[PDB]
Amino acid sequence: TGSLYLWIDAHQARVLIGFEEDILIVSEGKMAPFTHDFRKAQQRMPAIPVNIHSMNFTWQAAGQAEYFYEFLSLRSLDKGIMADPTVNVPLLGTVPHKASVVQVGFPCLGKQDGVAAFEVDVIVMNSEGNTILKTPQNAIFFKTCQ
Amino acid sequence: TGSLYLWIDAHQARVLIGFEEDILIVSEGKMAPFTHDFRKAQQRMPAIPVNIHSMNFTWQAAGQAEYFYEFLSLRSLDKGIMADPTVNVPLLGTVPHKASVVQVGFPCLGKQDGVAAFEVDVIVMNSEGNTILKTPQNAIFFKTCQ
Ligand SMILES: CCCCCCCCCCCCCCCC(=O)OC[C@H](COP(=O)([O-])OCC[N+](C)(C)C)OC(=O)CCCCCCCCCCCCCCC
Ligand SMILES: CCCCCCCCCCCCCCCC(=O)OC[C@H](COP(=O)([O-])OCC[N+](C)(C)C)OC(=O)CCCCCCCCCCCCCCC
Ligand SMILES: *[C@@H]1O[C@H](CO)[C@@H](O)[C@H](O)[C@H]1NC(C)=O
Ligand SMILES: *[C@@H]1O[C@H](CO)[C@@H](O)[C@H](O)[C@H]1NC(C)=O
Repeated sequence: TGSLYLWIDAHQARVLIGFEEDILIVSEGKMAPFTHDFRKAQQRMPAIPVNIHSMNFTWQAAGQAEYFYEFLSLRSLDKGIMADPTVNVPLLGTVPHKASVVQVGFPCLGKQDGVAAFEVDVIVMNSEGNTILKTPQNAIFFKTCQ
Repeated sequence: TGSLYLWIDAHQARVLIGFEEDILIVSEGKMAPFTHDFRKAQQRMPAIPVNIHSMNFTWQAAGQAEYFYEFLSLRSLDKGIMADPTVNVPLLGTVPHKASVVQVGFPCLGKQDGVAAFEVDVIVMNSEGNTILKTPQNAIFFKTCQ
């Protein structure tokens, strides 16, 4: 079975949706069932509130197999409202064996007000160079800036 | 300055060309000057002899920076003479900090006789996901099979 995990820790989840419980995105190298019908899932995703400037994701490659991630696109679609989203990790790297936090930042410029559309396109490859996991095609996320 | 190195060790070089001296291919992340005019370099490259079944390449990422390699193509163009070239490393991985040997195998089938054309297309990427080194475009190598 797969060894990859991606989740939002209970504390971060509490700050985001009010419920203090881990939000599983990938478990044992498999996308969580709520993400399969992605367009339906995006409707239950509100625009990231003004109080949140960054979000903590936790990931791990829990076994002996090596996995490589790559951020293909970190792009704001409303550059006048928010600058490009950021990550505190190199764009290309290894998924760590020890569970580690990736901080995704949403840099509202303050020179305007509104909701900024943005992309976080990431892929995970195995040691054969095959893409085994990735941000659903054409996924768009939103950040409320004031 | 760069930290990547790729070379053919003096012992392997002796077996291949008769001269016992390291053959530098990449030094400090830069392609060796003999490879710049690649078509001229390929003329000084004879078809790998019948006595050699595999070749040892030595590589290292000598610094703190992480580098990722990927074998994009390991392909025989004469499948009736030689099967696809092989490597004893995963197709996608990290360039090791400790100098390590990659064994490239040339599996002559023995069901025929002649010279087999083949490709070894490899890329090296930095932590930003940019290709910084790669097999020269359209490079072709040859293996004498009997
Ligand atoms: C560090 C990478 C972050 C890569 C992704 C970075 C995207 C950055 C955008 C952040 C926006 C996320 C929050 C959206 C606003 C919000 O409040 O949404 C809550 C959501 C949906 O969760 P929910 O509303 O709870 O839905 C029900 C699921 N239950 C309840 C059953 C657990 O909570 C979420 O589930 C958020 C999901 C965001 C990710 C969707 C898919 C990404 C898949 C990438 C796969 C490749 C990587 C695999 C790695 C092993
Ligand atoms: C493990 C990867 C092997 C990746 C490449 C695998 C290719 C497999 C094909 C093997 C065929 C190589 C032998 C050809 C037959 C032969 O006898 O050639 C000798 C050659 C040329 O060397 P020379 O004849 O000595 O030329 C003069 C150079 N002086 C003398 C100044 C040092 O000796 C050679 O220099 C061989 C050069 C073969 C490689 C050419 C370019 C590859 C660049 C890849 C860059 C990306 C990777 C960077 C990594 C940090
Ligand atoms: C995000 O992680 C950082 C570093 O561990 C921590 O300082 C911060 O409190 C975390 N945020 C939330 C909302 O849990
Ligand atoms: C290639 O490397 C292997 C493993 O270290 C060794 O057994 C073999 O003798 C080497 N070949 C040459 C020609 O040096």
